[PDB]
Amino acid sequence: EREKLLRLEEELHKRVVGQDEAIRAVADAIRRARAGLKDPNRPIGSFLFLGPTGVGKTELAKTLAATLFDTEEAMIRIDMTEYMEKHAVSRLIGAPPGYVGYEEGGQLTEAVRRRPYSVILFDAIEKAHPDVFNILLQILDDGRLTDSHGRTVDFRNTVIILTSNLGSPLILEGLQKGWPYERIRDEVFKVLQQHFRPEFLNRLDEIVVFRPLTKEQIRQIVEIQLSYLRARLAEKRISLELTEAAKDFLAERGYDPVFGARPLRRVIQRELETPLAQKILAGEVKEGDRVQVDVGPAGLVFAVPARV
Ligand SMILES: Nc1ncnc2c1ncn2[C@@H]1O[C@H](COP(=O)(O)OP(=O)(O)O)[C@@H](O)[C@H]1O
Repeated sequence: EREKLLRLEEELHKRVVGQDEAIRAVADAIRRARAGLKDPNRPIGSFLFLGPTGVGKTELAKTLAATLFDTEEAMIRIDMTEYMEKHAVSRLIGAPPGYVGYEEGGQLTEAVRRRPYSVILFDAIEKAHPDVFNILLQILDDGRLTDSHGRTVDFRNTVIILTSNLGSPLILEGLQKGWPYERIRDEVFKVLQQHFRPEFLNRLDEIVVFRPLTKEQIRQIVEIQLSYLRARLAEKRISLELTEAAKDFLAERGYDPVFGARPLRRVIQRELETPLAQKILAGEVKEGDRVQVDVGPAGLVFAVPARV
């Protein structure tokens, strides 16, 4: 186990590209919980994830779940977009009876109740009703939260990861030489205190900051994401060898500055998977080929080597 903990950044980067500054902070925070220098009555981790969207917030969250608890299923997501009113609370903990399916339970509690070794992701944390924070704050004090039926749900074995892009438009400046390692984590801290109570922020083990990806990185994701496709082709002994520009073509169409790498997968679907099929069906690509994918003025181009 100690081998996993000391090496924690390697095991994480296996799926998460760059963000070393982000990755180090969570791996140091986790090393602190284990080894025993924390309050035991607190979740294994609480982190504020700040940065743009599409740049890996969730990836890390899934990865952290996969590497820390043996699976990406070990991660409960709650979107704070759908919890913005008085009727918010009653979903998270399931606060009837009488009121609809309380006999079902509350989804935060119930999820944590059935799967206590998990990673809980709250997105858009700013959107939540100020009433929701009290609930989340007690979860960080005692590490324990009583549901509506008087079942106390035990969060002490979890990792809580909140996301927001409140600090983003003032992190796109840091990016430009000006501000280096810290100073962004710190100047952004001032904008958070303008939205969040300090009783909440000082429970958070860390506010981690997530820089945008650069065309050399997008490229690296571009590769990882073919994996399934590549695997699936392999069964037919087909290889899929790309070209530098071809990679760049993907990224270009696949990376919205405000929606990060979110689009790319479908992009790959539309620009690469689609035409590929025609050819495979049309017999342009036979079983057992080295496909040479590349760019053109009407999009990607596929060629095969003169057999032999
Ligand atoms: N650092 C990263 N490492 C690997 N893949 C990434 C990274 N950042 C983004 N991606 C890719 O982008 C897609 C969505 O990323 P995601 O974490 O959902 O972004 P966000 O949550 O910020 O919108 C994933 O399918 C993933 O493959």
